[PDB]
Amino acid sequence: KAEVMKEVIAKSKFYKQERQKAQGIMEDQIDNLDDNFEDVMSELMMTQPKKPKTDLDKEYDIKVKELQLDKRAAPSDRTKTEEEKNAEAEEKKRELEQQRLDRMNGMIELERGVEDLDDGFWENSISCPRTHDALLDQVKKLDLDDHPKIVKNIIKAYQPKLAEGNKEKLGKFTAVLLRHIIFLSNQNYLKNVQSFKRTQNALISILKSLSEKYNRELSEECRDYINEMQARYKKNHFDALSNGDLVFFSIIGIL
Amino acid sequence: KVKLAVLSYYKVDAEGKVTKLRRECSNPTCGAGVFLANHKDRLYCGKCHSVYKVNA
Amino acid sequence: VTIEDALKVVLRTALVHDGLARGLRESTKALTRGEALLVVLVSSVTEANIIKLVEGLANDPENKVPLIKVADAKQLGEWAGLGKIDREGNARKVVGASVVVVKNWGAETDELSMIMEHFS
Amino acid sequence: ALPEKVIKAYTTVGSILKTWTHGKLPKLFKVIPSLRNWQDVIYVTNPEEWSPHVVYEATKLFVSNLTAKESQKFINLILLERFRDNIETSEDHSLNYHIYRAVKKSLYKPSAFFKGFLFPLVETGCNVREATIAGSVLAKVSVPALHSSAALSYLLRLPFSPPTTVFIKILLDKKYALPYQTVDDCVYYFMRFRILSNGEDATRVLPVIWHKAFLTFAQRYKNDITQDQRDFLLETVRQRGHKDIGPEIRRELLAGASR
RNA sequence: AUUGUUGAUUUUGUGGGUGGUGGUGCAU
Ligand SMILES: [Zn+2]
Repeated sequence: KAEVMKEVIAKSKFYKQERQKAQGIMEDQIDNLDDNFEDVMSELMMTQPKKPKTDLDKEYDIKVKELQLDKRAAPSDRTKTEEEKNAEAEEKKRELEQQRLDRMNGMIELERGVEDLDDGFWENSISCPRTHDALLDQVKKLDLDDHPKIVKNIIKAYQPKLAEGNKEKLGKFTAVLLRHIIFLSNQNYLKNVQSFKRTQNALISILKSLSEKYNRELSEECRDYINEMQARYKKNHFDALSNGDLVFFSIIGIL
Repeated sequence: KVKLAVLSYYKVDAEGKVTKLRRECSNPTCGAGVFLANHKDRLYCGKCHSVYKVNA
Repeated sequence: VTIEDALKVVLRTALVHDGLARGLRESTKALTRGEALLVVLVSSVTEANIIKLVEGLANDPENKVPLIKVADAKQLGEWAGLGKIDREGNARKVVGASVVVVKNWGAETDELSMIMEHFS
Repeated sequence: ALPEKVIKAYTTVGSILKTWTHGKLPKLFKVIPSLRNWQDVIYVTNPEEWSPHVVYEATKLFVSNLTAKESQKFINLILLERFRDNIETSEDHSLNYHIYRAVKKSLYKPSAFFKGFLFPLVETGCNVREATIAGSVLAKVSVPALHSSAALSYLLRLPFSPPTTVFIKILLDKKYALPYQTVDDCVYYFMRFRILSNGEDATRVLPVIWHKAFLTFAQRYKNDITQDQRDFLLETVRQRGHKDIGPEIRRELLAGASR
């Protein structure tokens, strides 16, 4: 066996040097051909020769432009059977509930545990408004019932696909939208309770769709409100608290 | 990136006469309209990759 | 049939036979090679040097090529075929073309006779 | 004939190309596309002895530099022939990995590729294995919708052959925004297979690949056909429908809205 | 836009289907 191994290793080395030698001669001629390139190319240029489409080729070119003149159809995918859709929907529901049970029992998604967090804790045209005031200016002249219309348009006018950076703008708009929902609740609405009911829930529905895609921006704003409200409570106590603060906690439960 | 590089190649006088500021490649396949890039020591064709001396 | 309407079909017929040079670079290359049969140029070109260059080349004594005047580059680009078509059928995402030069007519049409007659 | 000094030089180059595997190609080789008589120069470099590595680098060089009309001849005379020869001569009838990349690089110029590789192949007795290998190359690399639609319109009008059906299926699978003229041609191609006066195509036996291609068109372009066309396609299914694929085609066609 | 001069073939942002020159047996 060992003798057979030594022969195999010897043969492999024997071929490797041959390939390397083959590569070595390979570069040598290529260098020679490069050196003799100018001499060769000159004679070719001295001997360069002096200066109808197939009917099939004619047809293909004709097809290309006529297809260009034509309108373009949209593509579609296969329709899943109702049983498949129900099976897929049931599977997604089963996965989501299982994750909820795990999170309930202490599963933390960085998949850590609550015990980990307890280390050292005790020892120590349409404009997209980047700020809440900007949204008010855009909706300043509109009626209360028109707010869902303008808010929805801003989302449509700045979808992610339309241009670069729209994700960030919509992300901030999610934070701005939340402050608007809380802001309206503070304002008096006993005069037009029906109108306020049609706008407040409608804006919440829009916020839910945004939160599905931009929970991170919403999460940052939500935590900021908690700190701001805490700071106001330190000074004014119950006078800081308002109806919107009750609304705000309700929205968090939804989203 | 270069903008309006074609404009730089040609100069138009007040009477509308057009003068070529760069030499054209002699390779027939390149033919006319193929212009040699002017380097310090050589003239280079972008189509044929041929090299010519500046004062040839 | 207006002259502008005549050019619309004429340019499209040139496209079907790959007979148009689109762009300043290809237009200049076509003219200097003697392959240019007709020149379409835009009046609203911001840089007058472009107008001077094509006018001088199109007016060279060796190869006198007819020249046409176009108000807007965008419509010339639409004739050049740069833009694409919608579900509605209207042109969208159209690209402005400052200069278009015809190399091959492709097919003889009455509209080609009219534009030549206008120049004569 | 070329100068006798040149033929020796390019004869030496051909020897290098026979066994070339990596590194830099000879400088004389790289300037062949510029030459007017590159067909003669390429002949002395003995292409059918080019190593698979050379074919790939050659395809990059010539497709980028040559004109559309000339790049066609390179694809048709060299790449296509080498593609066919390798499949025929290989023991397992597979295609070498480097040649497989060469076809992809030729596809960078869609006009030359379709009229130089695809149409000549299907029109010159293409076999099933050749179609499948080429179909995979067409399946993986991106082709423009406009050019792809023109090719699809081309294949649909050709006489029916299982090899041609494969290319028809691949283009449909790509999920292009087919122009409505192309969609009408797709309907007509499948329409001509229904029994009525008609040619043999009505009575010709249909492999599964035809049904799979017909299913794909139903799956993707059901919403882009007229109601009258939908009736004709349904008329085709009842007459020529497959045992298993036919019911699914009927489901997809009925689920679509008329344009 | 982009290729290596070239001309819309690409590049960018957002979505997004795909196991496939896959094997292995079975039934003319
Ligand atoms: Zn040259």
